[PDB]
Amino acid sequence: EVTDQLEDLREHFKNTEEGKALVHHYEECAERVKIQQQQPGYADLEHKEDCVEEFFHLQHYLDTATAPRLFDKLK
Amino acid sequence: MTAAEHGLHAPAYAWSHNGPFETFDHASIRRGYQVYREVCAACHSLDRVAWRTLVGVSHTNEEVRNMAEEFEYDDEPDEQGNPKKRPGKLSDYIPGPYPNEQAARAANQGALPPDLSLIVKARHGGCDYIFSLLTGYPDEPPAGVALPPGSNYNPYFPGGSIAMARVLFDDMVEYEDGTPATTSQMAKDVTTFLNWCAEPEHDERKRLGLKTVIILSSLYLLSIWVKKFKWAGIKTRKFVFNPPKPRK
Amino acid sequence: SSLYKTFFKRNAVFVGTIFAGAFVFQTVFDTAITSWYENHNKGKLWKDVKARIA
Amino acid sequence: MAFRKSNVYLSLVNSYIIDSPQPSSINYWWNMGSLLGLCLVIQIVTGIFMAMHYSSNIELAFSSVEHIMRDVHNGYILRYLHANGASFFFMVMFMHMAKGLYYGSYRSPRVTLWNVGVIIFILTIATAFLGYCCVYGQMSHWGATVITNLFSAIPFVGNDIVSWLWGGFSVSNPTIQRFFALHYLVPFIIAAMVIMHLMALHIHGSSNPLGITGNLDRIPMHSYFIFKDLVTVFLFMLILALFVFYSPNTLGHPDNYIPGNPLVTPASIVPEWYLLPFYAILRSIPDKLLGVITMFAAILVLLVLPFTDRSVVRGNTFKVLSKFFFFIFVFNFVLLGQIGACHVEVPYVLMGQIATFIYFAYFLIIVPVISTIENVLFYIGRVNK
Amino acid sequence: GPPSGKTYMGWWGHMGGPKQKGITSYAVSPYAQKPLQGIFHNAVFNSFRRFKSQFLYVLIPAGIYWYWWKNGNEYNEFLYSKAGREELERVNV
Ligand SMILES: CCCCCCCCCCC(=O)OC[C@H](COP(=O)(O)OC[C@H](O)COP(=O)(O)OC[C@@H](COC(=O)CC)OC(=O)CCC)OC(=O)CCCCCCCC
Ligand SMILES: CCCCCCCCCCCCCCCCCC(=O)OC[C@H](COP(=O)(O)OCCN)OC(=O)CCCCCCCCCCCCC
Ligand code: HEM
Ligand code: HEM
Ligand code: HEM
Ligand SMILES: COc1c(O)c(C)c(C/C=C(\C)CC/C=C(\C)CC/C=C(/C)CC/C=C(/C)CC/C=C(\C)CCC=C(C)C)c(O)c1OC
Ligand SMILES: CCCCCCCCCCCCCCCCCC(=O)O[C@H](COC(=O)CCCCCC)COP(=O)(O)OCCN
Ligand SMILES: COC(=O)N(OC)c1ccccc1COc1ccn(-c2ccc(Cl)cc2)n1
Repeated sequence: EVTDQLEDLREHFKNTEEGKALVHHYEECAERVKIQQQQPGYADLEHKEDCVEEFFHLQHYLDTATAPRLFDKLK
Repeated sequence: MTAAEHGLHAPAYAWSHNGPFETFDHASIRRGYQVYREVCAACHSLDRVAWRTLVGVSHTNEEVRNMAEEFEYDDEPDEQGNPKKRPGKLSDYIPGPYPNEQAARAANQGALPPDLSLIVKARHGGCDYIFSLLTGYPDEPPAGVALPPGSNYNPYFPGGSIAMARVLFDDMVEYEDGTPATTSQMAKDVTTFLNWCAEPEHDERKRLGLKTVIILSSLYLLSIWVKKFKWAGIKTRKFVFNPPKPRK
Repeated sequence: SSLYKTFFKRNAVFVGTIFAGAFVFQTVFDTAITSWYENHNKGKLWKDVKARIA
Repeated sequence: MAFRKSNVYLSLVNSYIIDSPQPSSINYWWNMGSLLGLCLVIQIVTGIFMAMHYSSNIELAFSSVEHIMRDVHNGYILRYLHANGASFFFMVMFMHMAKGLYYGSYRSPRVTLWNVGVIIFILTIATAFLGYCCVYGQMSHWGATVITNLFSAIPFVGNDIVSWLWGGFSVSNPTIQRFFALHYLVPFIIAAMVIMHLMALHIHGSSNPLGITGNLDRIPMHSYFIFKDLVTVFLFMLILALFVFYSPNTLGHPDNYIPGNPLVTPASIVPEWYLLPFYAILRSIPDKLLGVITMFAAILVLLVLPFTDRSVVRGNTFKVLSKFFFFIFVFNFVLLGQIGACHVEVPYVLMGQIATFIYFAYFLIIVPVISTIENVLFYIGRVNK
Repeated sequence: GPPSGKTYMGWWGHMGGPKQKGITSYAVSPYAQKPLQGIFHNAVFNSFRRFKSQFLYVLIPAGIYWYWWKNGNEYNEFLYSKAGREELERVNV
């Protein structure tokens, strides 16, 4: 019946424009990679690029936008 | 350090016990102990909490006597020096799953799960970090991070990789009072129970501090009144000079 | 007025009245603060939860 | 005469508390010495009532302090008062010392009073360090390791001093049992130095904010300055109670609620807030022996000030240039604490080096040069030809 | 006991200052005046007057040291980002 309430608000704010200005930047990074460590000498790369920074940006905005509105609904 | 090696900042949730006049919600403590017994206690100990301290806080005396008797404790040896066992009593402490550190690491792929009696006070962030950890495991790790085999990603742990896997999921516990046992609901009640385990004087302390701050605040204002009265002669005293004759 | 030689003057019963009032003040001050605290947090306490789990 | 003047014991109370002549113009900054005396009584009394329940064995120590918190009646009041009472004791002392530096109280005829005070400060850092180690959490073990291993650099004699300090080959059980017995002792030595400190004040009495003589207008202590001191006693108790009962772990570190483990190092070993500026001075010196000398030299450069101030006026009240550089030195002392709580990384390495220089140049290069300039400006402004 | 080496302060009657002549002092009892009489005309007149004098000696130093902590903390966070990894390997060597 009731789903995880945090999962609902977490899912809602991913459909605002300071939500997708952070989703896309996180991804196209996730594209751009793929190739960026697929290729040759990868086990032999010196620095392989990742995406924790842009994930963190998305999950910082989303959390401190969802923090003051959750415990109103959790019993 | 980078932000990953530090960890993600925990947010500020609106806990019902935050405030100088607030108490713990004791129905959330009672529900929280049920989540501990049925989910956490398989691999975590609670060595610093005794059975008797639950009476009058989350459970009745008759309830706690029956929970303790379901465990066996070492008795003193018999008339011939052979060891005995006995059931639990109220003066006993809550037992843990493992007998030593080697058996704990063996059952968790080398890692050791910490005792939780003081985990709210022994971590930066407090209850906001414990809640955000349990509810923070993503679906996929972010593309690029290479986890070892046997580790799980969630960004609230420093480094990004933690030896614990997600253990909370919807409707695994059936609450006695009819609350929907969603993931967030159980996480909230767990953290509230654990904060009581660390600070069992929270409610008495906040009420004795109301008495002490009211008394000392009025003494401070009375002392300012009394001083300015006893100093009024010196503050308005006046001086006059008439140059004498330098005969002397 | 003549509060002086019953309230202010007689230091024998001043220090007496300081202490005699110190004991009475504590009893009523305690009861008043413990009633305000237990009422501000109504619905969280154990003695009320215990009644709801009947 | 009156009994309070004739009795052997009350005559000393009267001469120090009741009839003592005080300058009429002293302000509330002269009230800090009273508070430091109440602080020492708070710590000694709270500590003796906890020592009744404490065990110093390394296998029993952390759990004894948690036993004071849970099982002892009002034991959480004793510890939090005691732990936060040491943070307050150090804050009132820094303000007491900064006052004397501003109003010139170090100068003759009060050089002896300044020197007994520098001793009290050293013995007080030692006391607090020994007590934090007796908790035996994870900041307790690795803080004692870092400081005690510094003495292994003394030439030819160092590795004998560390093994005699430890009682073995590492921070272990003999180390924790000897640090508790010494930690009980040193407070009673501080009290004996506080009596010698007061004897040296009675000779010339106190100074005043104007820096001139106070023998032309004096007020007795009783019922002008006794009741002025109650004002600051109750403000001190109020703010302390607000930390003990409503925010009792904000002036600490969470790692010290983890029990001490030699096999797992913390990610950040950080002292309490009141030893951080001296911890940044140590880390700024690349060599180990020069670092431990420069850190202790930071406490004993205060003894050089009575000979480097070259002014004919006492105090800073009428001094424009010497006010600006007094407040440069204060905020440079706050940056050293911040840098002492950071990771060793660019640019916090060079910042702590330049700021360690400014700490030492104030006492040795700045004060002599501005004092001489100010003297000559007073002269040519009045005597002009 | 014997007398020790003397001071620059005495006691009541022989405090050790210069001889005074021609000064008169007047005073009134505190019981005959009203307390808490003007303490506005105090916090708004004198505190603001005392503040206005001694505030440029405290705030110009505070502004120099706080700016310094800023530009360092800003630069450090850049070094340990991914856009400042090339500079880190330059300055850390
Ligand atoms: C940790 C807790 C310890 C407890 C006590 C700490 C107190 C230390 C504060 C520093 C200090 O001692 O000097 C304060 C100084 C003013 O001293 P002054 O003699 O020149 O002015 C007498 C007044 O006009 C008459 O004050 P009056 O005697 O007429 O009324 C008393 C006053 C109470 O004020 C105090 O308690 C003083 C601490 O009543 C009120 O304020 C009514 C409002 C409820 O003010 C200044 O010059 C600048 C103050 C700002 C800088 C403070 C930063 C310190 C870190
Ligand atoms: C090893 C030992 C090293 C120790 C280093 C010491 C550093 C500890 C820091 C303690 C801070 C205390 C600073 C104030 C010093 C006390 C003396 C003083 O400042 O004099 C008060 C002065 C009075 O004003 P007047 O010049 O007019 O003289 C009186 C009138 N006849 O008026 C003033 O000067 C202004 C008073 C305002 C004080 C507040 C300014 C500082 C604010 C932030 C400080 C942060 C500290 C944590
Ligand atoms: C609701 C259930 C649980 C809660 C609230 C809980 C709580 C915690 C906490 C607070 C930590 C410490 C994280 C940190 O150090 O920052 C931890 C770590 C750990 N937990 Fe749990 N736990 C739960 C269930 C479990 C279960 C069921 C297991 C085993 C099957 C487990 C295994 C571990 C392990 C191995 C670690 C060590 C992490 C590491 O050091 O990398 N946990 N847990
Ligand atoms: C100048 C006086 C004193 C100072 C500045 C001082 C300082 C400290 C400090 C900083 C701690 C660690 C606080 C913490 O738990 O985080 C401590 C702990 C302790 N001190 Fe003291 N101390 C003083 C006097 C005494 C005396 C005289 C005794 C014994 C009679 C004592 C007994 C203890 C004990 C038993 C602990 C154990 C840990 C605790 O209970 O907090 N102290 N002290
Ligand atoms: C730690 C315990 C201490 C106690 C109980 C104490 C006590 C006192 C008292 C009651 C006074 C007279 C009132 C006053 O000027 O505020 C005083 C003055 C003084 N103290 Fe301390 N003090 C202590 C530490 C220190 C320290 C650490 C220093 C310097 C490093 C120091 C240096 C002075 C000086 C120079 C004066 C005279 C100030 C003047 O007359 O203008 N004292 N002390
Ligand atoms: C300028 O003029 C001043 C002045 O302004 C001030 C403020 C003072 C006031 C005082 C000081 C500045 C400091 C002096 C303080 C000391 C020497 C402190 C001694 C401290 C102690 C803590 C002694 C404690 C002894 C005990 C026996 C208590 C300990 C334990 C007990 C009672 C537990 C046992 C109980 C049972 C039931 C078994 C002056 O003396 C003074 O004159 C110069
Ligand atoms: C020891 C620390 C170093 C500093 C010196 C400490 C000084 C502070 C002492 C505090 C005051 C103590 C109050 C004393 C009360 C008056 C004493 C008295 O009446 O003297 C005696 C009687 O005293 C006694 O029998 C024993 C007193 C023991 C007190 C133990 C605390 C009265 O006799 P008399 O009238 O002749 O007065 C003495 C004249 N020199
Ligand atoms: C309150 O206790 C702590 O903060 N301790 O000590 C366990 C700690 C904890 C973590 C890291 C470092 C320290 C130590 O930091 C310092 C810096 C200087 N001293 C010192 C010590 C003795 C003497 Cl004589 C002179 C100077 N100690």
